Amino acid sequence: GSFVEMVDNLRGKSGQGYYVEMTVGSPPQTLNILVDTGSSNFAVGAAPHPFLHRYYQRQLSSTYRDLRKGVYVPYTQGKWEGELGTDLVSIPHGPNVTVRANIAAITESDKFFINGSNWEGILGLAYAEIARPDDSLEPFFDSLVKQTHVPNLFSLQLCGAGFPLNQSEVLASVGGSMIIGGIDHSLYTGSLWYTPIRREWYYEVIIVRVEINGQDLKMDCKEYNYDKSIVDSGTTNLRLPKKVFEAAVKSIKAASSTEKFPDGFWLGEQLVCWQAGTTPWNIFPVISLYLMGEVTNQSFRITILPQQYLRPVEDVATSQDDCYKFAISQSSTGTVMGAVIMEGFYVVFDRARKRIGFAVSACHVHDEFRTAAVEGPFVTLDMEDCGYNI
Amino acid sequence: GSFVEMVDNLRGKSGQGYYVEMTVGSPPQTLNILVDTGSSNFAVGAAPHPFLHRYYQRQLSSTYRDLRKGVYVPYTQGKWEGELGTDLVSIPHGPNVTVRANIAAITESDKFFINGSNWEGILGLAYAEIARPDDSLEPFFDSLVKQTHVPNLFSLQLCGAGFPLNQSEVLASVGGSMIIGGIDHSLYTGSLWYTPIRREWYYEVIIVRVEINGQDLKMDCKEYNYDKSIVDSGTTNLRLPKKVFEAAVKSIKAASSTEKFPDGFWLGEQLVCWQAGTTPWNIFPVISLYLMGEVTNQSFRITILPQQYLRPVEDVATSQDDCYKFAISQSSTGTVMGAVIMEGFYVVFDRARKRIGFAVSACHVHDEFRTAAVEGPFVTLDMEDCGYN
Ligand SMILES: CCCN(CCC)C(=O)c1cc(C)cc(C(=O)N[C@@H](Cc2cc(F)cc(F)c2)[C@H](O)[C@H]2CN(S(=O)(=O)c3ccccc3)CCN2)c1
Ligand SMILES: CCCN(CCC)C(=O)c1cc(C)cc(C(=O)N[C@@H](Cc2cc(F)cc(F)c2)[C@H](O)[C@H]2CN(S(=O)(=O)c3ccccc3)CCN2)c1
Repeated sequence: GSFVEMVDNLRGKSGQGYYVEMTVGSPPQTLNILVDTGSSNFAVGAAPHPFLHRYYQRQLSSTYRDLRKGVYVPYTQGKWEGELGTDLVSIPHGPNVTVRANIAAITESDKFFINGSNWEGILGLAYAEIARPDDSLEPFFDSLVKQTHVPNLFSLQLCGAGFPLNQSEVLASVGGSMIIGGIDHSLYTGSLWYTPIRREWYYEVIIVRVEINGQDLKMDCKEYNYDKSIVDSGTTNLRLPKKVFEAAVKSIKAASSTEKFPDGFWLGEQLVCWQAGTTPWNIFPVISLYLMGEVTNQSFRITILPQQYLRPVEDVATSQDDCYKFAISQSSTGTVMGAVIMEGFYVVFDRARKRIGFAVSACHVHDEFRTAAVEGPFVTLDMEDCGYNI
Repeated sequence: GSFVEMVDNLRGKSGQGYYVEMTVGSPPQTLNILVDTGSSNFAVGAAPHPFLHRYYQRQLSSTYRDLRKGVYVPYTQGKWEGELGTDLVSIPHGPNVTVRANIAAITESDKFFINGSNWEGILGLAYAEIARPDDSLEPFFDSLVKQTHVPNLFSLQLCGAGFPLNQSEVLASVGGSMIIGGIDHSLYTGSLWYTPIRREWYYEVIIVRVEINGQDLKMDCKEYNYDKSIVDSGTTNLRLPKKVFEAAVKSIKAASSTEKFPDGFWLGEQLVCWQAGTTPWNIFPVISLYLMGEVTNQSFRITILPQQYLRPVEDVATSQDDCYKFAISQSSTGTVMGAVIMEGFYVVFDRARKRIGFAVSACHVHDEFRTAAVEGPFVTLDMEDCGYN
């Protein structure tokens, strides 16, 4: 590990998002910011809200600059509207630099902030193409790289605990690491395999094959990326295109058929519980996603365990049972490799070389019989045809 | 002799299938159903789908009965997942009867429904042996015959237009006729010749000889029926076993050599166009399929024209050119006499006498020089050897 100052600088969990501490303004105002590779706007609460115990106060910052322009950003989930401006920003547990970046001061929001999440803003790490209102609003990471000598690359190690974390616990627990400008070798085991970033807007990738316990889902690979596949820390679940979701669920059900679970479970709505320590991990299948490699006709795969796709939750009776929710759901906007998937790996967003790396995470949850994996190479043809075109 | 209430009750085209109107439930829910002699399950969309503008709503039918069982049916083309049940079914332009039949309520599907086809379900008319999940699930036609006095027989007259039919046109045009329980003499000319239904699962038949412009393809006749030969309205093209397909294409290319076409054409993937009205039908050969007759050592033949095996399609430029696709393709599951072949004839599915009849269709496309034909008899020996085991 060569970036000890940034190791363990994240907190949170898959269900409420992982955040990093930042400061904005002069004097610096400390705020917790959700790490989101699924959007491109840096925005912070700038007015009172029931779920916020603090927010950005522009009138108290001598370096605040008003851009005299409003902005409205609706996400799948919720939305917010705010006022654009710029100010000096820093990351206490990050590179030792300060940069002037665009900041959307959130004045109104609907279903955006999460009660008890402990974060007050969002850091969109994706590209300018999807920044609102348009690509002229330079994203934070672009500002960071342009104004400093920090390498154009960041890596994320999201650490799920493997069990429920109450309010106090989630506040004291280390949730992972965000290495700004590099790769810390202590955060993973095995080798790093890279898949190309198909296009620079979302961190889009191309999945070329899918297996459930080694069994090929056998769908036209184009289906896996319809209408796109992205790596998104700003989303809890692994979301899959309708048809892929239906096929996957059918296969996962078949593999775990020794136990019958209610429809609400597979819909990702209701939890299932087992007596403390008896979760039958072994009856659930591993899931392998093959991704396009950097070399022609070459692919590699990442394999996740049920310890990744079954999200730990507290029982409604807060009993001593171990409960979870099925963390895979359908999408109508392409595949979304959310936080529960990222929790099994150390993910390297290599913007400089337009590629994303994957390696088994040193903090992924597993059992004595199975482990997550990143293996290769495999001979795969016509992978370009797996990519979708509107 | 004539069934005016059923004449012209079909709509559609070879490329998207021919369908008949049906009603399910109480009160009646009208749906357009694909006529398919190549499968044995009656199934209808029962949940929203981008290609459907209507579907079966079980909660609105007082006569709906839940069988509490799912059913999964994968076809060559696509597939659907459904829930089994029964309900009262009728055919507005068919026999004046109501039947309680098995219905698979399609809840999920992959490449099954066709955008713009106008049908929302499928009517598998083949036998129980190939019904899913197993042969205990009585096919619609079996229920029909068992619950009513309708004769155990139906006949199909699929009418290809000979040219492309746009969206509005195909919706207003008469696609043909499905006569349930009888034979309408106005739908064909000449005599009806019958070939035996080898076995009751698919409507399986035995081809004993193949000719391209009179020239014998000269293959072991067992190759023509490997691993089976069926009459399937649920498939567009004439599909032939790999080895037969390769020999047939070579012969058809040789016969039409005065003009060269790209490989994509012979692969049935790309169209070929000619200035309006100039399609060189005459350079293309007729295709004759000899079928086993009902009399020992006797056979008859049905002759198809390029007007049948070249499927009319609209040019990408919507120009005034007359374009087509080669409607003959390779198969790995035996010969499939699809819609384009059926369009040249009136086909009688005589279940009661376990045989299929063919007669020149009153609506087949042709030109002033050639016509489709059904002629016989011919002396053919060891025809049983042509069947695959
Ligand atoms: C239920 C509470 C939220 N959580 C748990 C905590 C993480 C989810 O699991 C969850 C679930 C669903 C169905 C959607 C989202 C979502 O929208 N995430 C966005 C970030 C986010 C996090 C949050 F905490 C609350 C929010 F309001 C939003 C992410 O940037 C998407 C957004 N889109 S875009 O097309 O809208 C889009 C928006 C803006 C620009 C470009 C595209 C693309 C993929 N990247 C999040
Ligand atoms: C490209 C769109 C479809 N069209 C144009 C519209 C007609 C085709 O030209 C076409 C092309 C090919 C290569 C196959 C089929 C096909 O599977 N047809 C089945 C009906 C069908 C129609 C449709 F509209 C969409 C579909 F999903 C399916 C038919 O029941 C077969 C099925 N099999 S079985 O072995 O699977 C089989 C299935 C079930 C039980 C037993 C065997 C045997 C021969 N009878 C259709």
